[PDB]
Amino acid sequence: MQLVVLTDVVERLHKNFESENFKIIALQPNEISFKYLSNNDEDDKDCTIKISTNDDSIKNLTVQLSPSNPQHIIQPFLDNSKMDYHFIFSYLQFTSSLFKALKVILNERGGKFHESGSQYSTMVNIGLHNLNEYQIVYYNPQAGTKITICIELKTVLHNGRDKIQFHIHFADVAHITTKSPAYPMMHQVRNQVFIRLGNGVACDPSEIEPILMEIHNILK
Amino acid sequence: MDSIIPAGVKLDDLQVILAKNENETRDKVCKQINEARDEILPLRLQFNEFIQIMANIDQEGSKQADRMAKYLHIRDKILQLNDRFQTLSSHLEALQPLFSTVPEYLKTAD
Amino acid sequence: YKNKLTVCFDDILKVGAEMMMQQQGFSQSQQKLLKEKVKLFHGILDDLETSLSQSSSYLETLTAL
Amino acid sequence: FRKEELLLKDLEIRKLEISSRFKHRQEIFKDSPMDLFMSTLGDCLGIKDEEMLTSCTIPKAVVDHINGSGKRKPTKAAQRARDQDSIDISIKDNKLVMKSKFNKSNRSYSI
Amino acid sequence: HSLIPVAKWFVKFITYLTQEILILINDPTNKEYTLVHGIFGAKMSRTLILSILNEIKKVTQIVAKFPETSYPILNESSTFLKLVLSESPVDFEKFETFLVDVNNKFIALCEQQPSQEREFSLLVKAEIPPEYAKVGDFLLQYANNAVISHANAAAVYFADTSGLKISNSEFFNPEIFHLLQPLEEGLIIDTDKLPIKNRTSKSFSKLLYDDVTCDKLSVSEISDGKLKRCSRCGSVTRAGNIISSDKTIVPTSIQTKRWPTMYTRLCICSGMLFEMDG
Repeated sequence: MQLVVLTDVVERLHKNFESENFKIIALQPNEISFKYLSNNDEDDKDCTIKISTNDDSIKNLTVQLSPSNPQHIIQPFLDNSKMDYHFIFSYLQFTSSLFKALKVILNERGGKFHESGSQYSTMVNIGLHNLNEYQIVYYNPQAGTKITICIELKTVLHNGRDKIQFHIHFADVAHITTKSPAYPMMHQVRNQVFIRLGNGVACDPSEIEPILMEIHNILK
Repeated sequence: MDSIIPAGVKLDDLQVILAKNENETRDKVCKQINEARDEILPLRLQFNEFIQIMANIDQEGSKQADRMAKYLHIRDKILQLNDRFQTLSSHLEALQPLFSTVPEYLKTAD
Repeated sequence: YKNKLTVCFDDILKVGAEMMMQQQGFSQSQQKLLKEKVKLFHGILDDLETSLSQSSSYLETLTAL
Repeated sequence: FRKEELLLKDLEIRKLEISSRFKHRQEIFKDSPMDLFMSTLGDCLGIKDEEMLTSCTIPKAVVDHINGSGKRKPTKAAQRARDQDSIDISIKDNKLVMKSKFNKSNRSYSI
Repeated sequence: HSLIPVAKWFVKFITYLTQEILILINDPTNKEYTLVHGIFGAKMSRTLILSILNEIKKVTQIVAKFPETSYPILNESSTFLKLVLSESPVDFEKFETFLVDVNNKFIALCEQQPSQEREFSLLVKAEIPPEYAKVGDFLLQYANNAVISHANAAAVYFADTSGLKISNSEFFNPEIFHLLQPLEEGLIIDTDKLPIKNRTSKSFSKLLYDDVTCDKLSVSEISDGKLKRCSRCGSVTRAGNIISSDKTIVPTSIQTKRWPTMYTRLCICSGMLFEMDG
């Protein structure tokens, strides 16, 4: 029964995770160690799935994520929410590129001593509300300024069909006037970016990772 | 409860006091900040659960006693919400003397 | 921050007070008021968490130094 | 066609009763947002005031004055005021009483 | 009261065209969204909506001038009519000036160069001839600053305008929305060749929304067999029949002959309406 349910899970994943980075590292009766991201390490499991089997099927499929994997910040929300496993896999495949982009962003600041006295006053950390949105705010204690970038999952009607796209935009609170000392960089981002309707930027996940770096190119 | 850090004492005197006693107060404040960090998340989780309950009020209701049970449950929920607010207020006021040195240090370093 | 957490949970009931007053459909103004109230509650919770982390880190660095 | 006339009259009486109800409620329990919320929500459900529970205790001065049966006699002006109001209001043992004056049946307030 | 469900589709319609304005600005080379050009190009439609907005103002002014006073409980329908106009995501006055300015600009262009095919193009072709490529650029640039400046840009883009029943793909069920036989066999199809689940008129179309009063169809109205289908456009409507008490202002057994009785035998597209088989 354990093997049959594992085979069913693997078949469903193959149906839902058709990507060139999908691979299984270690197979265990009680846990799953498979790699679906672009992590170079062979034995590092990007996603860990614990197997809790019952007389007929798996009781619960708990998703565990490696600390090196940037996706570990969503672990408590996955743990406390009993959502469909297929839906969880769909969300993971839909947001893997976003996770890679934010991994690059956080590793830019997380680099070790490069023998440069460029002690930047801006620190990048991830703000979290729920599974529907992921938020990034730039902490500057020296200048006393904030740079909030919210990424929500909003549905938009497209050719008689509703689609979900990443809504990368500045919050409605960001009605920053020209008088702010840090306003130059928000204004530059607005001028050079603001599918753009003036405030929001809806993007295809297959194309979020270059455009976010285009936003991050100004940031870096 | 216990006032390890006296009120009105200067920062340097607190440094001298902290330098000794083998860091029992350091252990206590580390435990307090750890439990505050481990309490931050469950408050968010249960608050989202309360929002979900409020939004789904028009579902799974067919008997009047069901409303009695559900609304007694929610009133109890906000009961432990106010209790937890009081507990976190106590936690922050316990660390209030410790945080009181930060404004003085910042203004002296200015 | 002590007053903000008290008023925010008092205001979310205050924001709803007019919502069930008409109940005693839904107005879009009240719905967006509730949305901004809950999102600001989450934001101030995150800000307080960040402030606590920064204060803690200052604590260890000053104790070490 | 007296049926529709009495339905509409009952609806108007209900709306004015609800108006007096919330204008009195917002001031009697102004200090407790919890109590106001739970009271108005239970009355939206249709719960009699004698069954629901209160977390806080109200002062006894308002109870003594609203009835006047104590040492201080009720004011004749207060008598006229309570006559002109559409709802008979009184508190018995830290709990008020609410009863419809036109329909004695179990008027369900549920939505 | 019965006009309220119609007004919901009336507001839901004007939002769809305004939504396409924002989309077309970013990518003007998309040929799949050329329908937006023809709608504004139609000359009587701009006047027709203005007349609708005129009588809407007249009705509201008359209702304000002559409100219901004997029974306050009956004022809900009158009050709701005022509320739905004010609570609309886009102001009607700003949208009223939008179509008015288009008419004047499209009249002076006729005097600049005489042409009669443009009248056909703006009404039927829903396209602009290549010789008038400069005219197409004017619609994209001017529409952004005219009305959108007074509305919420973020809200209209994400607004739920789906279910308008405009395209044919969302009229018939997806099982049968395809060619079934080769052109050699002809265009008319015998019923016996249809799929077993698709051999009845009930499975031909989406029986979810109404087409005359623009109201949602409940389970009771679906199952009573008193609804009608148009043999021409596939529309489904329960017009010409007494409405249930739950759809009235107050639940009652009084039977009232409502305006749907105009379309008892003739559909909206001049087609015939027949009792839907169960």
